[PDB]
Amino acid sequence: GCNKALCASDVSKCLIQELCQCRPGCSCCKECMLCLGALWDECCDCVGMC
Amino acid sequence: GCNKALCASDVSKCLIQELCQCRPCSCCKECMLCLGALWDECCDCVGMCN
Amino acid sequence: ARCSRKALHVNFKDMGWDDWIIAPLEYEAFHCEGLCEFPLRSHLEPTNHAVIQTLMNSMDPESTPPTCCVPTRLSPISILFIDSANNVVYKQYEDMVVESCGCR
Amino acid sequence: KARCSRKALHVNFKDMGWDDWIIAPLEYEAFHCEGLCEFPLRSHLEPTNHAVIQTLMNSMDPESTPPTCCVPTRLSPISILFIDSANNVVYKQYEDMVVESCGCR
Ligand SMILES: [Ca+2]
Ligand SMILES: [Ca+2]
Ligand SMILES: [Ca+2]
Repeated sequence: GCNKALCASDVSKCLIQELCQCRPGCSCCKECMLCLGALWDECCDCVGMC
Repeated sequence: GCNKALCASDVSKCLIQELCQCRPCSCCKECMLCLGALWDECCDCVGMCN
Repeated sequence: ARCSRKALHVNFKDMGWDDWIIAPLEYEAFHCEGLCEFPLRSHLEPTNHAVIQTLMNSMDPESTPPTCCVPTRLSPISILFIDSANNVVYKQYEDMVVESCGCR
Repeated sequence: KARCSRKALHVNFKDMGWDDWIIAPLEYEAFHCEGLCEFPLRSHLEPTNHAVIQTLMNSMDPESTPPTCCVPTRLSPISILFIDSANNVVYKQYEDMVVESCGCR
């Protein structure tokens, strides 16, 4: 579900910004989607937020 | 040189004891005490041969 | 398969330390081993440098090597031994047991 | 194959596809750690007691115990001017961006 070739750049962009680092057990679940933008559908599985 | 087969056990003994970790010198003598008879054959492993 | 903590049994006699360590004769230290590929999970609490290196390694592995799975948290154990001066010592040694692994 | 040491690593942001949100700098030297981690471990770098013991076991039987690994032990930051997810312009200092020293762990 995580296309590594398609999501490597943008997913890493949001990580170094300290986003997509919370766990759904949720606070950053929404700020993470904002950072990925159109790639949320194709890359949400890379961070387990869907 | 440093004989790894002959010095591995005893040299490591002195490292975890927080000895032989200074550079040339303060701990040069407490290190020699820990190696004992193996000082000649293992001083190069910690660069304390002077 | 990915970076994780695995078992590692330490036997002091096997290492030739039975001549100065009195007790314990063995303990579990564990070790870190596994792959460090994109994505690096936050369970790896990665440095911003590790994140970038993993990305470059994923783009062109021929040019950039991956990060490595190493211990990120360690706890101590107490040991009763004989020092180089023949004194008997009961000391707590730090960074002896692995508690968590991460890619760095 | 040299021992654990700090080696060059040039980071180009446009090459990584980050030129659309990072304004400056577009590139910087981040370095990386790579090399052999076998006995003896450089004792002046103060390796953890666990790394010391594992290295010993690896020296006793490398077939049964794997060696420690060469990773960064001290990282420094750099400042970056970028556009955050909210289209705000931000000048922030990013931590753990440049490697200053390597060590076996
Ligand atoms: Ca001798
Ligand atoms: Ca012995
Ligand atoms: Ca882009």
